[PDB]
Amino acid sequence: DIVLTQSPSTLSASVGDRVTITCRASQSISSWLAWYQQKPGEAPKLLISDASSLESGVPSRFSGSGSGTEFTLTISSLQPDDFATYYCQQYYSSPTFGGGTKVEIKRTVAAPSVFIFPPSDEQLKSGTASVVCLLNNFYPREAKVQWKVDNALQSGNSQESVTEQDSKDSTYSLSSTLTLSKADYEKHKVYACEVTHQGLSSPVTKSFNRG
Amino acid sequence: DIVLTQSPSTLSASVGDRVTITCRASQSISSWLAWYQQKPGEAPKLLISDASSLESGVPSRFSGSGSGTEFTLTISSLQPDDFATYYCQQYYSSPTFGGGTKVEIKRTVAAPSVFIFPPSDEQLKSGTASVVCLLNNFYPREAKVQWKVDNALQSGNSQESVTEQDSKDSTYSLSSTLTLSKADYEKHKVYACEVTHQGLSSPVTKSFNRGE
Amino acid sequence: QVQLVQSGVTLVQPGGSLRVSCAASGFTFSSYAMSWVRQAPGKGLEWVSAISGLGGSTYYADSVKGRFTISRDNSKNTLYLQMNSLRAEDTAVYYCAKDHRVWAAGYHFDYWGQGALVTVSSASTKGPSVFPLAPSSKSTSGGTAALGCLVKDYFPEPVTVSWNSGALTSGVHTFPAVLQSSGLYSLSSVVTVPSSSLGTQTYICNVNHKPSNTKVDKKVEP
Amino acid sequence: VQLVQSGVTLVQPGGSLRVSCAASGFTFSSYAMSWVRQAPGKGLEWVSAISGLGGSTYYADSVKGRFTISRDNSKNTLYLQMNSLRAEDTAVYYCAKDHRVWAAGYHFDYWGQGALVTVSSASTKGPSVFPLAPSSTAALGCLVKDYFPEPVTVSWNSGALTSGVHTFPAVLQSSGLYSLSSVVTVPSSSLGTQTYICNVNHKPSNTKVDKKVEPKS
Repeated sequence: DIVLTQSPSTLSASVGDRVTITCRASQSISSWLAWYQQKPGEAPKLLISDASSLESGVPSRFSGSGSGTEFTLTISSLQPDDFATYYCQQYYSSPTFGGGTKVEIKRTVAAPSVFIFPPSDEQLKSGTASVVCLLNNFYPREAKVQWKVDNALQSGNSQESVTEQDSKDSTYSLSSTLTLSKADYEKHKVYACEVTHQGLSSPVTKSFNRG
Repeated sequence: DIVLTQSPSTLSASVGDRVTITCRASQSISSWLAWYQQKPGEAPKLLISDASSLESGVPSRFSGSGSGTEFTLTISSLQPDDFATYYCQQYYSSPTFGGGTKVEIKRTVAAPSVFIFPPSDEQLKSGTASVVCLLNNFYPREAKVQWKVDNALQSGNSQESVTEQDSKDSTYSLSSTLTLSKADYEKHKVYACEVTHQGLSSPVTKSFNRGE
Repeated sequence: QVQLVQSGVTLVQPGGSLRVSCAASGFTFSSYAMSWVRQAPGKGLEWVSAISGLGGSTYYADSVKGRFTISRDNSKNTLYLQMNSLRAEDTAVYYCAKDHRVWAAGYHFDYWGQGALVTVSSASTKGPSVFPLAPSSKSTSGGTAALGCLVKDYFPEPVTVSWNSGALTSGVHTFPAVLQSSGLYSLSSVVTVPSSSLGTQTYICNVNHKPSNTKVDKKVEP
Repeated sequence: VQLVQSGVTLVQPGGSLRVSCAASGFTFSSYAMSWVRQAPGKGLEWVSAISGLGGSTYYADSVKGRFTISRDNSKNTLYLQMNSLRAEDTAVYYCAKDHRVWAAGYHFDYWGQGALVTVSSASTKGPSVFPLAPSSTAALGCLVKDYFPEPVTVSWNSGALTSGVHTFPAVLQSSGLYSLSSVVTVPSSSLGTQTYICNVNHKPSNTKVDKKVEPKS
């Protein structure tokens, strides 16, 4: 069937910036295509139809063009209401939605605050151990964090979650949870969390000793 | 037993910059500690002993300090010969080496060149398919590359490699290889490679259609 | 005037049967052609099935074709999606929509329903375990000491967490829940406050879990 | 005051191999020697130690079972007899001498160049050369697949194109078969008028194949 692809997954931008997204598909769907807008937790809203005709009630700043395989959505002036995840739908052969293009606000570059927290004592009684690494107040959202236990990399046992930008600081915050059995924990004495981000030239590591 | 840890694994620095690496042991090993130097493909070289006494034939700029649990290696001025991997060793217990701190000169930001190649036909004749995604001429060194097949992430089937910094341009190069069976390749039509790097404001993706 | 009112909330078991009711009002029903679209959590939208202005021709996706059924009533102005033999892959937010321009001719969609969540986890609902995050150093090496609260082994979503009965609104970060191998959700919430304030103030997080009806407050101490 | 390890060595699983570290230019028996191994892309690891006199031998927990260290002060030579080899034991082995302490401690100032030991146990086979065609400045390449063992030397037009050339490090596959990739970047116009041929020289397999690169549709 037909599956489209989008070049920017997360596109950093600011207010009043000219923004262009490319939604190029595999096959030729001709002039029949549509672009949508989905805010988080909100139902998707139709942005544009046939890639040429604008749906009514949509602000005039939005425009779209391209023919055949190549398509481009262009905004001359960016606005606060215009920030949402963006998908493009083709109905020509098989209908499907892309990965989506989320747009954000990158105004400065900041260094992540790093805090490492040991497993609590009440949890130790359960037989399950969780170590928590906190990164606070850092944009851009992109970052890379590695887990090192007694100088050993751990893959597959780490889980991560990201909050949305707080409107106040416009900074993302990330949490990493490492879950392992109690025994594996008492065998290893030293636990370390490594943080690699744009704000810091040198990747900063926060570690602790057992007990 | 006892294992020590290093704070900077990769430290971005420049010539003549004051550099400090911090190595803290789990237990208190007092004053018995050593620091080493290893250049690529070269044998490990002794930097400092007992954390206070310097070896003969060694440049005077390097110094070390700290007692008990805490230790610090400080270089007042960095030199072209200082870009190599550095480890810390404690003789109190089990001979043990740190993760190491690699020194690099990628002060400059470069945009990665992205080129995506489909598997060759002879390889298809072999019954094995390999798609190659190329990142060229980029520092800083940090990067993240994800494989997307028909808007679907692929994990575990990717292998990656990074070249060393070139002396002339000071740029690192990275390659990612996705290997799949003939059937698994032919079932899925579109193959895409997503590149995430600092140089680019928007993470750039290059893709191709099978048999195109 | 077009309004679509979806089913509020739903939960199922493995291979279970469930009906989704999507009410439509404020506009001609039989006139347009309707369709359902599901969004898996943290995933792009996925087209499921569609039904015609008469209801004579139905269309389904390859993955959903076996055990799913879409249907419509021109009289009660109601769209029903009957789903049988459910699996975890089908766990998603479902939306029923209407055609944008074409009159039962094309697959454009202008108005979507608020959405109905369907979860096929089939795990017993149990109270969350609350584990405090001890402050790291008493010394303010970061300008602000950080402390937190960890919720583990709770099911199902959601869980709401407010500090000091809402007294601490600022500098609070509530991270999204994560799926574990055990299939039981876990969430983490943190706060950063000045170190001097550590001795004089007490920080308690109020964990509210509706299904197991478990509400426990846990103070953070080193 | 120089040490000389074994040049090159190759083995099989559970196999036996001797690494000989020659010592010269300074007094031997006076000091205590030790072995230290370095796995590719990994930190150093302490293997075995022997007292300067030779009365006391010391081994690591992982290696104590299957390794044996021995010395002759007369020949000024250190032998590491390695038995029951495993894939984890594949490494470059260095033999060192003491920095300050005299047969009392395990400091190291002067290191040997290293002796390569490989326990991969794969049949030596010729590399498969697969060309990578240009799109549409443009990039083109060559892929070496399922080759064993190291090394593989890569040259363009028998080395005519030295500039703008990148040879990536070898990678281990699950099959235990190495694979390597080499690329070059040249202007878009020069691609048609010039022919680019990659030379892969593999000595153990005696495989020398030259593969031309063409962008065809």
